[PDB]
Amino acid sequence: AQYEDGKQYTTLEKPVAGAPQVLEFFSFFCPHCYQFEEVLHISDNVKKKLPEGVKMTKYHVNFMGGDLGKDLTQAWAVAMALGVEDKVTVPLFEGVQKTQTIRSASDIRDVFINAGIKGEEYDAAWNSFVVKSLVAQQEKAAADVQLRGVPAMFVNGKYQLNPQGMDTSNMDVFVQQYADTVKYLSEK
Ligand SMILES: Cc1cc(Oc2ccc(CC(=O)O)cc2)ccc1C#N
Repeated sequence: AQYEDGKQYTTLEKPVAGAPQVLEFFSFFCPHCYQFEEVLHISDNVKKKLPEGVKMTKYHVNFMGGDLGKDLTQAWAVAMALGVEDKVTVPLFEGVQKTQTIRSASDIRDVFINAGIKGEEYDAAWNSFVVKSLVAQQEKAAADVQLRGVPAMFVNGKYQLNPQGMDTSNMDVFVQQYADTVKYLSEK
């Protein structure tokens, strides 16, 4: 068949009931995730191919970057709570992996200030239990599929994208094969 288990995707042996339809996991410390966001715009291109009524969820992980990696999961919870993912994703990637200007939780906070989130508003969110709950949701979802690597993407808690079974001689063709696979899986 054109799409085959083990080629463009793998099937979870333990399916996760009631999981988000399209669930992406990343880390601001992960070099491939930097490419997935800034060079390939994977999330945007998947979203532009997805059927109607299919929601996309994207979560940060703790297992890279020790203390700061856990700060970044909480900061991503702040980004989701305030709805400013599109404003902070690039400066967070570049601050961690390009310019090496993110070394502390305060440096993370500076990205949000510079992106226009008020200081009192960032701090209220950071300390809020709504943000604690969002952190817990990110952890639970990763635990549900015993996640040990990023980037990763899961469709209906059943299928996991397999990018290494795709051709990368052309970056645009790769992106569209990846997105078409997500669409194919969402339609299973
Ligand atoms: C075109 C392209 C394709 C890639 O394919 C992969 C390979 C492995 C993983 C998971 C992991 O091992 O971290 C994720 C995507 C990666 C980077 C770029 C760029 N520019």
